[PDB]
Amino acid sequence: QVQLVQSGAEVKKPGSSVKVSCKVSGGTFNTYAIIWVRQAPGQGLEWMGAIIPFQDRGQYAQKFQGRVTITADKSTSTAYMELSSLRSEDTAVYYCAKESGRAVADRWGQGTLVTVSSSDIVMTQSPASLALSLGERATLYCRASHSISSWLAWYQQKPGKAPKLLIYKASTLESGVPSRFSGSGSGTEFTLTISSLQPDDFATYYCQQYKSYPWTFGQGTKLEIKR
Amino acid sequence: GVDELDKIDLSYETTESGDTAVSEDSYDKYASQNTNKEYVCDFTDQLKPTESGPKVKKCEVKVNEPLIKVKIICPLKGSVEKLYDNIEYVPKKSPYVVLTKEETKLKEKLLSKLIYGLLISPTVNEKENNFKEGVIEFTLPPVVHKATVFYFICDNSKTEDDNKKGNRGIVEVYVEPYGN
Amino acid sequence: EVQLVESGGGLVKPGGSLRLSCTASGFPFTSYSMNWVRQAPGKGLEWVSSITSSSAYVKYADSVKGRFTISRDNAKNLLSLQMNSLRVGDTAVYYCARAGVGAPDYWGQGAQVTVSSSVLTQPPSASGTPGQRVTISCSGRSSNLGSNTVNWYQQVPGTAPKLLIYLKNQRPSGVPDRFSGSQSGTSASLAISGLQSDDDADYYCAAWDDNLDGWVFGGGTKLTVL
Repeated sequence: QVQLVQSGAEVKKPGSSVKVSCKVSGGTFNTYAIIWVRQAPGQGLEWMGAIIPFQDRGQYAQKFQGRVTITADKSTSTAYMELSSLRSEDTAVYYCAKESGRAVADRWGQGTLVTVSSSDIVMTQSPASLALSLGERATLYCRASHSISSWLAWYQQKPGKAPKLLIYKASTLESGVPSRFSGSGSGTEFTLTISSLQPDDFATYYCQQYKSYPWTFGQGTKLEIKR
Repeated sequence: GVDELDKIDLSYETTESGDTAVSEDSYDKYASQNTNKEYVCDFTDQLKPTESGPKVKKCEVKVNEPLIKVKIICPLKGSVEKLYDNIEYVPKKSPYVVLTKEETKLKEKLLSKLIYGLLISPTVNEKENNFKEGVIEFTLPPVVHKATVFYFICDNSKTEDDNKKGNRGIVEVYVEPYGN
Repeated sequence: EVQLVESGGGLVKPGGSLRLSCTASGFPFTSYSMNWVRQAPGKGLEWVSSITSSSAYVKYADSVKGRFTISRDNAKNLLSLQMNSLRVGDTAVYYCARAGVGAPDYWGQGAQVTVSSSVLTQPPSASGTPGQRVTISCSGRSSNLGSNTVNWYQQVPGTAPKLLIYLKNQRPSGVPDRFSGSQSGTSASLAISGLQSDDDADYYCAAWDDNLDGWVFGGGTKLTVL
């Protein structure tokens, strides 16, 4: 299957630049979008930009415009994200991701830690945390400030790992996801339900709209075991 | 741009996989049948309902030389009883209208506003140049300045016979620059 | 269960008129263009006219331009050919033929029309003993075979042409694998393996011609099984 390999960690001084690589092996590189998403320590996911390599031009979020460059070398099937005028606030793990013909980013790199030391759809997620026992029904809510039709995805993020796609198009389970996961909702209100909790389920879950760039994430629901 | 507001559907959105849930790394990818100046994508036997369906059949048309003629064949409903009852093609107005990838979804674009100087003849042999009759055609110009990728769809995945399901056809026309 | 049934044939005086009709069954008539091809007694196939599904584009052969008019009514699954200022040269069987992905794939038995008071090159003859692999060649110009795939028909005398090869090398369902066709430049040929007496008949190659804007046929080749 497809595998995305990113460059090693990097420590940078304030004001300098950093370039993170992302090598795609397996699958097709030139006609599918490469995404770049970062995650500050203990924070949520934040879309930065994307690129379809054959176009040789990237699209960017306003926050980073004038400050970031996304390139793609088609000969090596390698995408790059270069971020200048770094800050302590730019300290984060930077992920590259790829869409695979289903609109959603369903293939993720391992992430690259960068430490700096000397009218957009708003997704609202509840509850912020949820403490339940095994065998119990879990229900996570997610609201979009503007209609997103059914272009909504649900990610599971374990500590130290990258987001793992569980449900796309609001209720389509990714392959390999057990049936106890289910998605629902259309328009502005969506739900993720775990019919009977299992040990592997306890993690942090994010919803994300992919109707329109800039892709936006909810602040996640930490679902942990009850004492 | 005007003339586009009158011929394309700005609200249309789809994906390469459609509703098959097949990622691109599991597509059955294959190249067009290229003979001299004519590159052909023939789905006549690719989309029949099969046990393992739905599968995705992607025909890759790669062009880096001038005056190439692209022919795409999509079987009609009724051509074989039961097998293509629910077959569909997109865009309905092919090849005048094609699909291009905007962000990460396929949306409608006028092919004449994408590859300038293109030639679309109104007829294919004696037939109309439209999937309604089963075949579309267009001839690329002597010069193309920028890389261009656009798609056609011939989807039989909604057709069901026995417990078998049809496959979803995809054509990708990747036109690399040529002619300087 | 696709069938095409012509009517209107008969004997016409030189200079008179005649309306041919063809009624279709078994397929969505609104999804298929239609043709008329004629075969004079003892001679070969000559395309006459074509009309698209929606009647947006009609095409005629110069043999009949000015005198013939093609039309259709899809509510009546009807195809029609008005034939004016007729001549003895117009004496022929008049087949109505549904357009295919290549050459017309289904033909009617033909309306006999008697008026009484640029081309593909085939060998006139071909022969072989049973079991052999015989070859029938076909050559044209760059306006037809240089830019259009070849098609092959088999006609037993007294019946309509039967499509064997379309789009260069594709076989209609029900055509054995022993029939195969190849094409290169302005040349092409048909290969018949396991030759049997059931193959004794005439064979025509057919391709589109862009200059003429119509179907062109070969003069035909008679295959005798020895």
